Amino acid sequence: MPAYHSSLMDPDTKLIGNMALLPIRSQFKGPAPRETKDTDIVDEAIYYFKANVFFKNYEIKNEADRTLIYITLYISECLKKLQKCNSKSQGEKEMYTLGITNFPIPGEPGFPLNAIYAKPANKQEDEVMRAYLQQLRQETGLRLCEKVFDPQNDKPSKWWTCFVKRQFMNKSLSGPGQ
Amino acid sequence: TATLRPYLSAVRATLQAALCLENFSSQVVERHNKPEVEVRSSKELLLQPVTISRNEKEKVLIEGSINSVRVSIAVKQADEIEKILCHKFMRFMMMRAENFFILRRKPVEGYDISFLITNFHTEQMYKHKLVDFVIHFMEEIDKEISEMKLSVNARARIVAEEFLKNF
Amino acid sequence: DIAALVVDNGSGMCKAGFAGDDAPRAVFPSIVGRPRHQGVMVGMGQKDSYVGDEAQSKRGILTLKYPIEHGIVTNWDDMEKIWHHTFYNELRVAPEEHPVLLTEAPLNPKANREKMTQIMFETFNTPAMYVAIQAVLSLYASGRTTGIVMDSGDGVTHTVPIYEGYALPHAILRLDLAGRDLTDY
Amino acid sequence: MAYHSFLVEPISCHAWNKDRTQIAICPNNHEVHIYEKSGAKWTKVHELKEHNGQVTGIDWAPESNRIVTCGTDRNAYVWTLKGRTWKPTLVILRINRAARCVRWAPNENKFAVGSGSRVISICYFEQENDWWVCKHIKKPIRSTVLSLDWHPNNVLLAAGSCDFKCRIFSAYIKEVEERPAPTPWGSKMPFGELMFESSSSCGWVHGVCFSASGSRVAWVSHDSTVCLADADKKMAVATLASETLPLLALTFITDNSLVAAGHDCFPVLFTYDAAAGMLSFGGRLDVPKQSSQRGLTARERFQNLDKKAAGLDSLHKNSVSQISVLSGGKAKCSQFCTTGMDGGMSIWDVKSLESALKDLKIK
Amino acid sequence: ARNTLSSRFRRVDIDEFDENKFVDEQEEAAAAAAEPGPDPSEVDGLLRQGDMLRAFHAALRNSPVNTKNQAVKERAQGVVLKVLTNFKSSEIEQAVQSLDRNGVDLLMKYIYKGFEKPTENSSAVLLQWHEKALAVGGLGSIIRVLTARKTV
Amino acid sequence: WXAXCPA
Amino acid sequence: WXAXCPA
Amino acid sequence: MDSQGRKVVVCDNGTGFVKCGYAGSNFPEHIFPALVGRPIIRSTTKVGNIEIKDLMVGDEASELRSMLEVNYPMENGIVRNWDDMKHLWDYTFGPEKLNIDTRNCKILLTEPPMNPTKNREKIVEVMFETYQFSGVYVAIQAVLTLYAQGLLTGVVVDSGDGVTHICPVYEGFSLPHLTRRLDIAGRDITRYLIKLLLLRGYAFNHSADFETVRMIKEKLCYVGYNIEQEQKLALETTVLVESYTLPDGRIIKVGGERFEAPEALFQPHLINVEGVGVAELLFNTIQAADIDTRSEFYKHIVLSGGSTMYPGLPSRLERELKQLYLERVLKGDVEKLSKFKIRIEDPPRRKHMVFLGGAVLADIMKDKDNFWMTRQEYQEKGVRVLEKLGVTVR
Amino acid sequence: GRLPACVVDCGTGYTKLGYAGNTEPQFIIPSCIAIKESAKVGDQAQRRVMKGVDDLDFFIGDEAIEKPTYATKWPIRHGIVEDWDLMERFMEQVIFKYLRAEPEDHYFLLTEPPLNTPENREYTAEIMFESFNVPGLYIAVQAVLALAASWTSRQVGERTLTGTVIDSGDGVTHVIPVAEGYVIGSCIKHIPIAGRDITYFIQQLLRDREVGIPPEQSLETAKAVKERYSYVCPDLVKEFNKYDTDGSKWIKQYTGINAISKKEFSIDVGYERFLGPEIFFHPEFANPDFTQPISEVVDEVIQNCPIDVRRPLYKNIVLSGGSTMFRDFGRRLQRDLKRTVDARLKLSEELSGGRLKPKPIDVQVITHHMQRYAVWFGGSMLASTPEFYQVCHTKKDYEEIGPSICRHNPVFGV
Ligand SMILES: Nc1ncnc2c1ncn2[C@@H]1O[C@H](COP(=O)(O)OP(=O)(O)O)[C@@H](O)[C@H]1O
Ligand SMILES: Nc1ncnc2c1ncn2[C@@H]1O[C@H](COP(=O)(O)OP(=O)(O)O)[C@@H](O)[C@H]1O
Ligand SMILES: Nc1ncnc2c1ncn2[C@@H]1O[C@H](COP(=O)(O)OP(=O)(O)O)[C@@H](O)[C@H]1O
Ligand SMILES: [Mg+2]
Ligand SMILES: [Mg+2]
Ligand SMILES: [Mg+2]
Repeated sequence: MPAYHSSLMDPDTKLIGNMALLPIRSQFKGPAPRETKDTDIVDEAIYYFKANVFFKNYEIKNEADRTLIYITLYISECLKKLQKCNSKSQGEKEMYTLGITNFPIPGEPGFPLNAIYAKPANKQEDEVMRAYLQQLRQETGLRLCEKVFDPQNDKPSKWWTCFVKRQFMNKSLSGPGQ
Repeated sequence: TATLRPYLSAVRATLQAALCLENFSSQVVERHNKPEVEVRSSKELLLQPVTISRNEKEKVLIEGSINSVRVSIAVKQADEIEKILCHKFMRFMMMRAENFFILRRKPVEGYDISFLITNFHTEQMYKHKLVDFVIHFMEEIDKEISEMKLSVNARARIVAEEFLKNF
Repeated sequence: DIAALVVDNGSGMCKAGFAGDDAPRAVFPSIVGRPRHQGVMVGMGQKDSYVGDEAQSKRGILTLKYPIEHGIVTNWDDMEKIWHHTFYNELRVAPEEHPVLLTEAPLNPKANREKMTQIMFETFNTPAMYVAIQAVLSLYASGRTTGIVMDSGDGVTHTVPIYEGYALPHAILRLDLAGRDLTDY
Repeated sequence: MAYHSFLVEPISCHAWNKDRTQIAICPNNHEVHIYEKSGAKWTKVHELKEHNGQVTGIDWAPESNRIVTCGTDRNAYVWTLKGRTWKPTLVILRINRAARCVRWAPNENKFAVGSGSRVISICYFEQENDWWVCKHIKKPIRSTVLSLDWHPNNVLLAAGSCDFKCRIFSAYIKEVEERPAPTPWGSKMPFGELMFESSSSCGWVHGVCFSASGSRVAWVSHDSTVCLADADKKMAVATLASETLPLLALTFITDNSLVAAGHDCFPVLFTYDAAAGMLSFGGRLDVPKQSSQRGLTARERFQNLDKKAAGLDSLHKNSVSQISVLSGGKAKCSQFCTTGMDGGMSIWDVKSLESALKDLKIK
Repeated sequence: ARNTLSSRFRRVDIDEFDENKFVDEQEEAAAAAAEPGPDPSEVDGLLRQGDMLRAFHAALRNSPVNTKNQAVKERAQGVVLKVLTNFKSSEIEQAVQSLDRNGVDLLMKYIYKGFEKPTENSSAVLLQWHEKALAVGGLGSIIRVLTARKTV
Repeated sequence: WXAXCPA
Repeated sequence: WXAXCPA
Repeated sequence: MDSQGRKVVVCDNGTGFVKCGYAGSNFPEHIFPALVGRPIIRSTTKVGNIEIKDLMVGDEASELRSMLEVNYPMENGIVRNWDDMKHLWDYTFGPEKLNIDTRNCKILLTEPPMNPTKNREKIVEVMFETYQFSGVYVAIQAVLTLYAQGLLTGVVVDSGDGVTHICPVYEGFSLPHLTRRLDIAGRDITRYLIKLLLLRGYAFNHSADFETVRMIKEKLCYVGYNIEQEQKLALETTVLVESYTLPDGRIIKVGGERFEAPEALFQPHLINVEGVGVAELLFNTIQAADIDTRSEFYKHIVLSGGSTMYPGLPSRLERELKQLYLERVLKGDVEKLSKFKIRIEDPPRRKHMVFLGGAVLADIMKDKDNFWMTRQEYQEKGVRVLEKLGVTVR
Repeated sequence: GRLPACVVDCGTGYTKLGYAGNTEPQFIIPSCIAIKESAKVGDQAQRRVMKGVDDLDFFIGDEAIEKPTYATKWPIRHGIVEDWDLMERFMEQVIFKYLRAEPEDHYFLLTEPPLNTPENREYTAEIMFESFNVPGLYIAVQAVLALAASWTSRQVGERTLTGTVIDSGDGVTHVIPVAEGYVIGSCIKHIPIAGRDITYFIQQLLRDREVGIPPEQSLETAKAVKERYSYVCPDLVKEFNKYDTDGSKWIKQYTGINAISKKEFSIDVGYERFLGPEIFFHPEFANPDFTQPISEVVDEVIQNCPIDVRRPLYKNIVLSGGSTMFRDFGRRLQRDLKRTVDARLKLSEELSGGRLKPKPIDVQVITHHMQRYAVWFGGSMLASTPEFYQVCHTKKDYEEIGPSICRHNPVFGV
């Protein structure tokens, strides 16, 4: 049975490269519009993450699927750093300084999915994609730092740090297993 | 051994008079390339089947062809225990007939074992080493079967001692 | 045939490679570095544990710790770090697809090889492994099946006599005296 | 003089061009590999891939530079060199079994393909339609046609078969050449005629060859016998029964001496005495070479102590399957090339071979 | 599944009724005038007298290497085997070295035809005969034995 | 080690 | 197909 | 090209392979598998350097199948997926293929016999409304095969990837009551080979692994000749084991399977098809014809289609037909069998006979105006223009 | 007189021994063998040669798991015997110690999965006919006997001979459609994903999260967690959310005993309650080669059978084997099958033009009183009839033809 794809693609959704520039409900700066409905792509990705890591086949159907794939790949990086922390007030700083850290984008060495991701066509699109991915990273880390840390002992719950070894289709934004 | 020396010399000299194999595509079917001694489709590509025997009941039948040789061996079997052991041993040899590339999963009727050396086995593997393997089998099979017989005797003695010890 | 990683990983220096070559692909000192001063220059990227040659080059500001002492693993976290650096950085190969032939000195505590197997199966998920005695491999390398191997590594020395392949396990002499003791002296 | 191993798998057949600077071989698969002599080493320059089964006959026309290849897919191709690539033209053989051998005619106007369909296919060109057509010689043949060699007068054709017989057919095509001149084989030469048919009834015929002057036809049998039929002596047969393994190829280095090879892996030389009508074993051409031994390393000692608990004193380590004449023609040869089932290609020399052995006299 | 239609038309082997199959020719003079081979009475006379070499040569004087009759072939084979398996083990080399190349190429056929129906000690002497005949004639003799089309 | 020597 | 077999 | 500069294209549109070119040509200009793929991610494959578009079609969609989920738009000659077929046709007439302006070209299409009429109607509708071709004709496949061979009589046994059909034709007059259609072909043989290989421990369960098994069946498999002798070879000897290297690197071994997968054409009951093999079906088709045409039908058995390229299929077919004739016509008289004259015409380029026949027919009828279905006739009548061909639809 | 035939159903995770004619297997032991194994060098065929009588120093069944100084080997993997030495020793103690049968007076009825290679049957025939000398053997497919085990729990007058049997054991899950008593073999499906894959998945889940589980029991725990707290979920992501937001109710505790110091360890059973069985409806969780749910495989099985026997096959889907004893397994299976069938029927009606509304296909999944040993009882029926002694391979047949007498089974033609 197929994995969990995103259902946010709209015919009037704009594209960056070949990824749906989906609106996001956040406070950080970025080129994505602001969301009024109660669910953006990041909430959907955090909702589908725990199930999408067990599947081993993921058919890219539209561009919103590519955005959700990126966010699912980045939650696995957030978890690796949140596993080490021991206080939500430190998890937030770690997530901020990780979102700031520039990760490879489509069309550069180190990005795991150059084959199925259209690189930018010029410099302006490159800059817009960089800013968009940075905003996505920042808001995903911000939202996830409130899920990983449970208020009973204020340290990463073992129900979220057990997915550190689980890689989404064995791909990752970091090095090959490092 | 030294009682099989002329018999094995004759068998070896007849083996490298055959085993002069060549590539050949079939005549009775469009594009198949099959060993001509197994299908027996054309009677012009079949050499005379030569038998080399040491006595009445130990022999080698060699059937040559243009792209295949079938060597059937009828081994010495003195009594019933040696017959049972030879049957089981040849059967355990057939079981792995893809590790032995020149072996045959079923012996020719009347013979104990059978090798089928096509031309690919003489193009991709050493020919003299195949001859040496056949002759070494013929040298050592009797010795190995006798050691099996001695093992059966030892097992019988150990079982008897394990029973009569409890009384 | 299958390609099987051979990771000596004796004390002193880890030497890992592929089975079938004539020299280890990657040889680096088995040390783990830890910064012992404050970081003041933010934005340059920092790490909290340097491993191998990187820890050697930056030794001026690190506390080098050997995870193995006298042939025994004494700190398993740093040992896992060493193995991770060997697999994913030096050989750059996925460890969950190749067998692993590790080595251990004779007369070591059984808990050592037990935890070694547990780490290699539950952390890296290697499909198969094997823990061989160092001197036996040393005799393999010499191309003979009889002789007494006298292996003097960096943390342990030991002799193993073998005759026609039948190693005598009652005359294996071990001696905790090797390169590190000489360095301290 | 040298030995070069192109691959470890057998070589089905090979062919050289006019200036003996390029060779076309079969790597024991569908492809044809054309290597070129570059100094002292060989470098593959062309790959010809059109066949469905492995090629069994290649022949290179010197003057026109056209290759002909016949394989076990019942097809034949004529490759011409367009600019930098070889383009194939398909020939319709109309056979229903695998082809076995191909030979250009001396004048490069037609070529003969012997197949396992018990026929010979004489293929020629139709420039009225650009159509490679073929006629069939199929009367006295009862098995595969193994080897072919053309008479120097572009008409007669020697063919060995698996029916134990060597024959001399007449491949006269009355639409590409004129009526031929009378030869000591016969004056009546219509297409498909039978000029000569050996009396042997034992052993297949692996190789036939006409003399340099077209007055003698020699052949080798699986019966270990080498025979020569002379036409100036009422077609008299002189046979020699060898005591070694059979032969597979032969050639005429002079009008009196033959160079054969076979399942022995070394070339032997025979001679013909016309004043008596009998063959003589001239002797082995190759000098038995002493193959140097190598000390074993520890990795290889244990590798062959665990796994398995040169014997031959010639250049080739498997039977020799094809002998061609490199330079000098068949009237006075100086170099002959041998290819066998070990992927090797031995360029021999007649002068050096005659020098190394002083007990060796070439009639 | 299984087939519930008649598949008996696959058992008929039409290839044995083919018209383009290989048939082994034989000469018209060799088919009309059959050669009776050796004279057995002469052989028993030369054996009773006690001359082994001359009886050996009289066994190989003429052979049914041209006929197609099974009785004459079997009788000649029997006589030549009676001569071969009765030599002393010492005089075999001398008898072998007194034969031309065709003599050896025929002796090897008479040897390889004596293995197929052996007796208490026939093969133990035919093996020595084969040893000497191979020392003289080489593998070419065994190949001329294999690639023969009429057996003796 | 645990007893005798450090390791 | 539409009825019988797929196509 | 005709006297109006309008290119006359010929397109075969097979279930397993598209063969397209121009009229009068001697060889198909482009032969590529007819499958449409979409990019997917897999946990066992890793590629990050070859640009993979959101929709790969045809040749590139087969060579790059390791990173795609592929599906055929056709099946059994019946178009199951119309959007994928429209993508395949866009690619066929696109720049990286036959490069034509479909507004000013004629096309020659084909179709198997005994096929639902809505299929042909929708194909013509698509060709006239989407690509807006200036002329379309839909010829019969056996007629094209007999055009390519150069005959007027014969029983075409056309066995493609998707479907096998036996169509006899006599002196140019089509007998449509003898057209038989058996639904076993390359694809069912491939599925049976997948089953047999699964019996050995290899699992080919993905969409891409089907092409791997297809390329295995094409290299190794062959049709037996004397199936008892082939079974004796497979059970007694070991000369039928052959190794094949999958694209990933694994080495599989194929043995008796080599002659068991393609045997499902002569013994359909192996794959749960209740009927007769291609040989028995051919014999029944012939023996259903009038007495005066059987003797000529036996002499012009024309093979066609890729699935008849198995090593030794003509000889096995001939042997089967001779055995059937001996048992069921001569009633067991072996003497008369030598008088029975079959001739199974298997040309060397029998894998593209339909395209060559289409090329010949188009080269003949390019310059006529009563042969092609013109776009104006479509705009005036609709799907009734097909009545020009002889197929009456309202 | 005659003695009852011996029935030996040898499965990957458990073997059922009995004498035909009874109602339940006399023994249900684990399919394991404890032999003495030490550190040796060399091949496996060479270090197995035991001197003297030391090859009889082994145990099987329950007595082989208790032995802490022996090495426990499992000869059967995925239903296919990968080791024949251990299998022969296992069979000889099954015959001479547990059954106490003299193997020359009893016909034997062994079992097999659908895709057992013919060489395995030939080796089994060689073992039973030449080593044990049985007068007759019969190697029946495993799931086809499981159909005749649902008749003891269903009302009179509705015990049908037609149904789709789903046998999910320790090593293999196969689907066999039986119609009117005739095994439709060319439609059988066979997937090597079964109970033991669930146990490996569950232990890998527990080992990535929990702490305190002794290594030497990390498998024995993942069985007690799988066969106790495991159920089936109607939706996966919704269940993950239900566990995340209200963990205090859905997360259970498992308390086991470390059988070296007899202390007690406690672990938390969380997601592996529903992720275990989910590899049935998502086989990619355990083996990335297969990607097809079990409902779709059953639908393909039934849609490949003849047309007029498709509607009864949907009505009597009989579960069997241990791995189908998961709460609400049949319910989710029937729900998915009903979805598929109703969608297909509505599509056919729409394509027809909208004039007829056909009978909705009744889909039923039958759980019965005998599932854990449903195969064996089936055998105990077949091996208790007279006609049984007419379908066995007599000793004469083997002595005449050889082991190739046992080479055919109803999965392949000719
Ligand atoms: N060529 C050399 N000459 C002198 N001393 C050496 C040489 N090579 C290594 N050593 C010393 O021997 C010590 C231990 O040897 P080493 O090979 O590191 O042990 P191991 O094999 O266990 O790593 C090292 O600390 C090193 O300083
Ligand atoms: N040489 C071959 N041997 C056996 N099967 C083949 C061979 N070539 C192709 N096939 C099978 O037949 C199909 C190709 O036949 P083709 O006539 O092109 O089909 P289509 O009906 O699509 O035109 C392939 O899908 C393949 O499965
Ligand atoms: N009640 C249960 N719930 C879930 N799984 C079970 C249950 N009972 C047994 N199993 C699993 O099924 C397997 C044993 O069932 P069984 O039908 O005996 O298989 P086999 O016959 O192949 O050994 C074991 O892997 C076990 O974990
Ligand atoms: Mg050391
Ligand atoms: Mg077609
Ligand atoms: Mg079971």
